[PDB]
Amino acid sequence: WNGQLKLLLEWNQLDLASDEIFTNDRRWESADLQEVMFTALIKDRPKFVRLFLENGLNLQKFLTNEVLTEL
Amino acid sequence: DLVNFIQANFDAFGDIQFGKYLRLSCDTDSETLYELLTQHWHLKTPNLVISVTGGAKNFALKPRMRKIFSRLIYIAQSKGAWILTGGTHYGLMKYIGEVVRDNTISENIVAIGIAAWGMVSNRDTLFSAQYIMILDNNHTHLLLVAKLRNQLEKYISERTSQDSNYGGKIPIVCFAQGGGRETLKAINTSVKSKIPCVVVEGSGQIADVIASLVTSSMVKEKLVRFLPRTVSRLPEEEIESWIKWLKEILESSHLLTVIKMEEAGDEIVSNAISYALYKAFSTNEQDKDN
Amino acid sequence: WKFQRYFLVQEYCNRLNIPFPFVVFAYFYMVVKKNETLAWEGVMKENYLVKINTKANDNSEEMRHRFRQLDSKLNDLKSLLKEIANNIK
Repeated sequence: WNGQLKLLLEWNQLDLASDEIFTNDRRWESADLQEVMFTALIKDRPKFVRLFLENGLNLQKFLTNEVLTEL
Repeated sequence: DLVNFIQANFDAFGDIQFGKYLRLSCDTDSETLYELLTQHWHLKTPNLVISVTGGAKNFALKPRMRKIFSRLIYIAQSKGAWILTGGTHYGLMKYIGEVVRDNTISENIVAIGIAAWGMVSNRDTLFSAQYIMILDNNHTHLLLVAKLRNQLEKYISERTSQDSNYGGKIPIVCFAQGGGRETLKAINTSVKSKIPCVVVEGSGQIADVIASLVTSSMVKEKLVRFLPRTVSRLPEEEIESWIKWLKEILESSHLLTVIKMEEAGDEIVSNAISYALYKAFSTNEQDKDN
Repeated sequence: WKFQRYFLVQEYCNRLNIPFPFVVFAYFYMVVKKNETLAWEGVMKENYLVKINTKANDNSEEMRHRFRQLDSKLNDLKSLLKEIANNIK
């Protein structure tokens, strides 16, 4: 799941990612998003940020001291 | 006073305020439970809008689903209807709790949530023991113990009501959105009681399957298309059970109302619920010719 | 004018708020001696965002999407009819 999501994120593909990755057929779990979420903040792709926030991500949990320090 | 009665009716009850909570037994009679709840906790409800969602924590919040459920909560508040839900603090349940909080911040909404005692690990037995840490925080009358909820729903439907018209029977509509097996079983058992159920085909995989349905090969193809992983992981025995449950569901076509994807107007949930209740009242053959 | 009115009103409210001829006493005495709202704001923010979304969606361009869906359904029906005809023969 993680590699497929990363590949889809490499290009600006919103609807394809929503349909294929978050179809709900296979549970993805919210904690797994963190890594890719960080990349979305560096690639300057707000729509994937919206996807991650709407798909169960806890933004406050993501903004850990280490994460903010590095960012 | 009330606690003393509860001691004999049920002991081992914990009230938490940060939010009343109770310990439920299968042998517990729904009639006495409803009588006590009306006596001390809440008032008689003109309507009951139950929600069926997969017990799995994983969920997806689409904008259309969010708007639909916000409209549902608004309608429930306007009509003062009870809401029955699993209440495990995940996905749709968490969104419902947040919506209830937002509505109440801006005359009260009942969000009774029935869950399983075993499924939740933390124990905070009692007087008003309060603990933090699965359970939801925004629900008002969560209680811990499928069969119990159906029994309570049928008892409430049988109970006569002096208001809300509907032939002295409370609407008690059943609402089911999303994809799952337990939601299939809940819809089937609700249909067994003739309660009108409304479904949304926008997101729910099994909900979309049923919406598209309205033979065995067709059902298998639809569920494979909409549940590839579930179909592949599901055993051979479970396939026959699912097929029979869905076929029995399709037997009562009139009760099952569906929401169309084309509809995008503000008033969609109210129209669907009203149409379902009208179908149920007209086609029941009892006090329908009036 | 409204901006300057705010400035002057704040200036008057900020000082001792005493009549001019009787302010010396205040000077001498003072020298000698001397989240519900945020939740409501968030709810209104959500309502405002929903209103903006409704204003944007008021375009009413869904007719083309409905027509495309109807055309796809017609094509599927035609394919089913062709399959039935092939099965017959």
